[PDB]
Formats: sequence, C-alpha cells, structure tokens
Amino acid sequence: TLNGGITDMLTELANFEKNVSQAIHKYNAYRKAASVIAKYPHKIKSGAEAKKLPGVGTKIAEKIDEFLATGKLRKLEKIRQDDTSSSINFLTRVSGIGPSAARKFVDEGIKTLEDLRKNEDKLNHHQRIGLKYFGDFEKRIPREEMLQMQDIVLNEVKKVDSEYIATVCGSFRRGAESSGDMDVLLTHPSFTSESTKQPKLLHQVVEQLQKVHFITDTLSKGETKFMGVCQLPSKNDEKEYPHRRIDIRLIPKDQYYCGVLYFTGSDIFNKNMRAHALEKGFTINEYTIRPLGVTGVAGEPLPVDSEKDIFDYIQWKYREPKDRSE
DNA sequence: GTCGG
DNA sequence: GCTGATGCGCC
DNA sequence: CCGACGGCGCATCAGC
Ligand SMILES: Nc1ccn([C@H]2C[C@H](O)[C@@H](COP(=O)(O)OP(=O)(O)OP(=O)(O)O)O2)c(=O)n1
Ligand SMILES: *CC[C@H](OP(*)(=O)O)[C@H](O)COP(=O)(O)O
Ligand SMILES: [Mg+2]
Ligand SMILES: [Mg+2]
Ligand SMILES: [Mg+2]
Ligand SMILES: [Mg+2]
Repeated sequence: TLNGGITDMLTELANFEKNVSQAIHKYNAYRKAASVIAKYPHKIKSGAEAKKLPGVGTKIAEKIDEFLATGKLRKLEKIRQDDTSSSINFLTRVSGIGPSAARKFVDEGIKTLEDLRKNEDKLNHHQRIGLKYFGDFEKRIPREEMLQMQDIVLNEVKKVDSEYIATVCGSFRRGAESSGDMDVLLTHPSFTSESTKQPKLLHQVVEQLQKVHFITDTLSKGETKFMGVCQLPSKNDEKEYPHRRIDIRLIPKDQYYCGVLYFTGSDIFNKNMRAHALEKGFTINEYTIRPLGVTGVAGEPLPVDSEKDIFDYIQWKYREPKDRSE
C-alpha cells in the first residue's frame, strides 16, 4: 500500500537494468532503494524526503519528484514502448532464460510464447520445463498449501531415515501468507564439515519424493542442491493444483545456523547483512562466519551456536525471520 | 546508482 | 577428462 | 573522485 507507486517504479527499473542493460549493480541499487522505501512508515511527499534514506541518492530522488508530479516516469514510458526491451523482459520470465539467452532468442526472431512453443528443439532442459509450466510458475502458493507441502516432505524424509531433519525456509519461515516456491534445508548426521560418511543423502530423499509423485521434474541436481518441480495431490473430480518450484539444499549438520540464516533470507536482507559483515571485518556465507585478516584473506570459522550469535559478531540486534522480509 | 574513505 | 570462465539459479 | 557492491551450486562450453 504505502509508497507502492514509488516501489513498483523502482522494481521495474531494477528489472530493466538486470534483464536489458545487464547492469547487476544498478539492479541491486534500485532493489535496495525500493526495500528501504517500502519499510518507511510515512507517505513520501518529495524526492528530498526520500533522499534522507540509505540507498536513495540524487538520481532516485529526481525520479521520485517526476513520479509524484506526473504519476509516470518518461524513461519507463519509453522502455515499455521499445520492442527489444519488451521482448527481453517477457523471455526472462521463463525459468532458465536469463538476460544473455533472451537477447540471443530475440536475435533469432524468437520473442513470443508462440515462438518458444514452435522452437522447443532450441531450448535446453531447464528452459523446456520453464516453458511447460510458464503459467503455473507465476502463481503464488497460499500458506495453507505450503503447510500441506511441508507435511508431505517432512513425513517422506522421515520414512527414508528418522535422522534427517528437513526445515522449510524462504518466505514460508518468515511467516508470509503466500510463497513464490518451496525452499527445503536438509541435514543428516552423516554429512558434516569434517566428513561425508554416506553417499546419496540428497539423492535418496529426491528419489522418495519422486516415488510418491510429489517431485514431477528436475531442473538441476548435484550432491548438495536440487532444483525442480513438485505438485500436491488433488481429490476425486477436483481440478489439479498448479506445478510449483522446489529447491532442496543439503547443508553440513554442524553448519545448520549459517545455513538456515542464508536460506531464510530475504535475498535483500542477506545482501544487506553480508555487506554489513564486510564493513565490520567479517565474511558470512551459508556455512561459516570468518574474520578478514589485514590481507583481505578470510581466517578460521568462528564458533556459532545460534542464529543470534551471527548477529552478535557483526553488532546487529537480532531480527526474527518475520522482520527479514521486504 | 549509491556509498564511504 | 580436467580446469577455469560464464550463465542462471538460490536466499 | 573512484572502487566496491554477497556468496556459492549446478549446467555448459573453450582450451589443452
Ligand atoms: N570507450 C571507452 C570508454 C571508457 N573507458 C574507460 C575510461 C574510464 O577509466 C572509464 C569511464 O570513463 P568515462 O569518461 O566514461 O566516465 P563516466 O562513465 O563517469 O562517464 P559517462 O557519463 O560518459 O558514462 O572507462 C574506456 O577505456 N573506453
Ligand atoms: C535514472 C537516471 C540514470 O541514473 P544511472 O547512473 O542508471 C542516469 O542519470 C541517466 O542515464 P541513461 O538515461 O541510462 O542514459
Ligand atoms: Mg527471470
Ligand atoms: Mg522461495
Ligand atoms: Mg526457491
Ligand atoms: Mg535458529
């Protein structure tokens, strides 16, 4: 609601920089500005008011002044009218089509949904599945369906080995009423930072979920990360549920707190927290928090016994998952 | 595009 | 076959 | 002004 006009404007500029300009730092700058404006609890009355927030500079203030006076941004009005920008912005909505592949396809005269379904032989495995479920993948998952999905995954993993722990992360763990997809963090005692005492720990879980027809497709799979497609079972005479994206990440059992911090997000929160860690002389990834030596070389992993320990190292007050959303 | 040294 | 670069993905 | 901007997994390809 509040400042929705401004944040939508900034998100559309971010998407343009990422998809068309291939300018990843401008994309990140627009998104950081959109997120700080979304959390601001007043109706922004001027560019000058917004410029006081961290991540809003001169250029964004000037665009906020235009938007508030005219309800439009001339630059976005032009981009919307541009056939190449339009085509690329549409193709990048297909899972597996990034900015580079989108520009290549536009060059070959492939620029609509009809063009893609004619040219499937030109798509890689991932792109083919993104095309097949194009409609399904733009739908959000109601929390009630996420609870049904949680119950299937936790119960199936438990049937494979009572020592697995599966945790639903992403927007679900931040308490969202709807989720873009299902993100599952997996641990097993056999996989630690010190040892892999067992092979196929991720594979055996994927296989069981395929066997009860929950996982329907694979986009990618290695030893620690699965990316694919799943679907809730429906009743007699009921319309089928949409196909959903599922990500599964197997994390060393001893590095759970770093792993769950990473997988809980949001992505903007992780970028902000990791950028703050560097200013405080630390580096954070999904496994460890490590000091930076005078060098700029990461040192030994610091002890972590809680999510909050990570916040304490970088001198942040703890934020509950619910308070890490945009 | 913005920030901090 | 291996290794390093790049694309696309995740939060 | 100007260098840095988060960090890493898997798929794919060029060069040896
Ligand atoms: N054809 C080019 C253009 C630029 N550069 C280099 C020179 C500078 O080190 C840097 C950018 O210089 P610019 O004059 O482009 O500076 P800005 O990017 O700030 O200005 P502009 O508003 O023109 O983008 O890239 C280059 O090597 N070859
Ligand atoms: C939004 C205004 C732009 O800020 P950035 O460094 O992307 C520039 O001031 C205008 O640049 P252009 O419109 O992309 O040439
Ligand atoms: Mg996309
Ligand atoms: Mg998600
Ligand atoms: Mg996901
Ligand atoms: Mg915790």
